[PDB]
Amino acid sequence: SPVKLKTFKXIPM
Amino acid sequence: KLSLQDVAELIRARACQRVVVMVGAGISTPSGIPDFRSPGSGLYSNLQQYDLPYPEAIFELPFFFHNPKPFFTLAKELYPGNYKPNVTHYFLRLLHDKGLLLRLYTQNIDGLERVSGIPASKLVEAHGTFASATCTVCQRPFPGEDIRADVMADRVPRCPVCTGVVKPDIVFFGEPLPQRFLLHVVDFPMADLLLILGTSLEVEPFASLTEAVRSSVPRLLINRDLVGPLAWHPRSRDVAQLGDVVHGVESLVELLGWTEEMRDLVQRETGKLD
Amino acid sequence: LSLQDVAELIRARACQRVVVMVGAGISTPSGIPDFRSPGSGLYSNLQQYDLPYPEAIFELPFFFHNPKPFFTLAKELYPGNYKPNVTHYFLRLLHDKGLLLRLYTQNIDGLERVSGIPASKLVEAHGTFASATCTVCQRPFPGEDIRADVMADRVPRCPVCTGVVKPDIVFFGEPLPQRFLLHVVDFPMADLLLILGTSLEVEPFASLTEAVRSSVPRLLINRDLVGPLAWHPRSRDVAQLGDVVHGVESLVELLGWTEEMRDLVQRETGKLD
Ligand SMILES: [Zn+2]
Ligand SMILES: [Zn+2]
Repeated sequence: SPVKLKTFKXIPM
Repeated sequence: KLSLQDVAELIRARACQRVVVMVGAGISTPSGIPDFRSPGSGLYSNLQQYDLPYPEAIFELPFFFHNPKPFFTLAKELYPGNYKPNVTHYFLRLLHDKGLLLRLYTQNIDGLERVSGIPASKLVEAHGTFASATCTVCQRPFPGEDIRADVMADRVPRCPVCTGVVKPDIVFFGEPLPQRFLLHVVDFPMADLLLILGTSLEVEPFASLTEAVRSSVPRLLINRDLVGPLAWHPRSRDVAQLGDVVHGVESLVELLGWTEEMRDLVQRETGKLD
Repeated sequence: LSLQDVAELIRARACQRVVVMVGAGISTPSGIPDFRSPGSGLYSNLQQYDLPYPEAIFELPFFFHNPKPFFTLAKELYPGNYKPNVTHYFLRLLHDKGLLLRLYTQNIDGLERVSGIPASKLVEAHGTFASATCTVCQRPFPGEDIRADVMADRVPRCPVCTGVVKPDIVFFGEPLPQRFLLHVVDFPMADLLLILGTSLEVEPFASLTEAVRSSVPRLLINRDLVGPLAWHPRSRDVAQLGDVVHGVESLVELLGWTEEMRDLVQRETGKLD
């Protein structure tokens, strides 16, 4: 659960 | 391997007739827009009043339903007319006028791309825009102008038949990307040159689109440093115009020989603007 | 309310239980290219293996697909290559004086132990090269055991199983070490929060900045204002913005520790080399 690259993403779909 | 001089000559020789551009917050900050409120800024101080858990909470939908006042505070700033487009947005307007622009994928919600005169068809506002809105209940479409009065009066738009909140078309955290984003399938293989202007590329699928172009296609990075998949996976014909964004665009315009034609555009548009 | 005031509090042992949260900010003065920046550094070397993206080095499925990129990085950061800088020893001095309560670090360089800070005083939140665990054997091995294979561009294998021996690093998606849960105890009892060179981008780490009680002052020597310190500040917050090394040095002088500091860095550099 450390520095998960997708911290916050506006999902494309 | 390749220089900005070489790219200018190619455009000048119409070798690159179908340009796809990818712009970010880098091009808006010369216009004074605090797209991110991180530094100490007027827009920053106001949003701390609402006691948000974190700065990106305004973009999250569930907090909005709890309290929509912070998001519209942000909207009140970015609504067209407060800020002006800078040379970058007009450089892309010139790119369109000459018939070279294929599509402009933008990460910004300021809307200056359309303000500068670039048609919506040539444009993909990838995170949304304040030019339209939809009732959160009836899902009825409204133009931006319709809700302008209420936004500028620190009010919360309620629609006519619903009396429910009228949220502008902004892609909130969790919302699917705009339908127009799916044009990347068509545009990117057909592009002959990729321009990236002031984009960190730390967010995908934006970053992923840098590799979509053909191996012949050169990629121009005018960002202040080399970032995104460009650094990890560069190409041979890539050109990195590193440094301040406006400086790079100005140099490229000079190398293209359009400064004369450029000055006319900024003038006639500044007149219409004010 | 100001940097001297914090120094005087420590100087008078008014702040007797200090919790510190450091990031890759204090390592880069040591020469460590932890950031894996686009310029000269490991970046080009790991590009040989054709990673899908730089952060793919810390994925479990890719590592199982191809573990050579991770071990390439390991060879660099593996202990005995780089030295601790002034920051790491300033915190060692804070420990020796009995002031340090815990040091929560986001770094895998291991310089904190190199600088003399005991493992008990340390929560290496992203892992450490002090141990290893066979991916098949599930047997724990000391750090030194795999040094020969790692430093020889080889891939270590467990003795009985002959399976890959992955250092104890927290790969992307793996749960943080049990040692992380000491944050529940430390932060309420802490007497002062020190923040040195951490972006505070990681929200599980970042959330702990507000964990301390409102009486506790929070010292941010990081170059810029970030995280909950910037977004939601308190009255007792102190931001010693600027270059990390200079900020720590100023605090050492303001503590009246410059003489003792020079003594420590010198004799410790001797022990190492
Ligand atoms: Zn309505
Ligand atoms: Zn084994």
